[PDB]
Amino acid sequence: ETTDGVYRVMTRRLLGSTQVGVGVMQEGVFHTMWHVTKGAALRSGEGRLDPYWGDVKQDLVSYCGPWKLDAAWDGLSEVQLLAVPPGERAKNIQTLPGIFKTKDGDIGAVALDYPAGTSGSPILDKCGRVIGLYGNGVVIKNGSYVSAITQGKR
Amino acid sequence: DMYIERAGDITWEKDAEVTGNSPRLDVALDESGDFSLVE
Ligand SMILES: CCC(=O)N[C@@H](CCCCN)C(=O)N[C@@H](CCCCN)C(=O)NCCCCCNC(=N)N
Repeated sequence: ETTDGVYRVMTRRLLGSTQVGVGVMQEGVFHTMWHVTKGAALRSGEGRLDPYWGDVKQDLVSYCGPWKLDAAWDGLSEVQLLAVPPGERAKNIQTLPGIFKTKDGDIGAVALDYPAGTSGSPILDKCGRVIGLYGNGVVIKNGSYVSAITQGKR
Repeated sequence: DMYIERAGDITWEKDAEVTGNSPRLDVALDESGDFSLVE
């Protein structure tokens, strides 16, 4: 299957079937975070998806083609995490991003806490465009989790 | 060996639950792709 949409990334190497992450199929390319697959090939039914581009520092990887997602947070509006937790139905969570301030610029960040296997879930703007992927972040003084809105370059 | 399974369309949900705050955080990104808090 190559239909656009959000997909679970599963493995049967561990006990039972384990969800290690999530990703986005768009324009024939599968997008997820590097730490989910570590750059390894993927199976899609009887087909094979080979890695095409990846970068550990960005924590991103694309399959079958170059990175296609290029929408960006507008810095003002609420967004929605389309969270796909392990063993649970996809659900939209609306939030106003905060900001990661870095020496190389600012990026949006979402203060939402989900299981590790939710890594790669897409964050969307009000037009439904994917502005980044969830799952690379920091733990705050409160112990809470905050994920960068991680977007590639098209 | 990993495989993918479709989980839905990518669409905005009109009546989604709304939660989460909006912290402004000084962070650093290292060569391994890990973010750290700068304090
Ligand atoms: C589970 C511990 C944790 O939050 N790790 C952080 C990284 C902190 C780095 C500090 N220098 C993280 O972002 N992990 C990534 C994997 C490493 C990505 C590496 N590029 C992860 O499993 N994300 C999915 C959501 C996990 C939510 C955890 N929630 C709490 N810790 N309360």
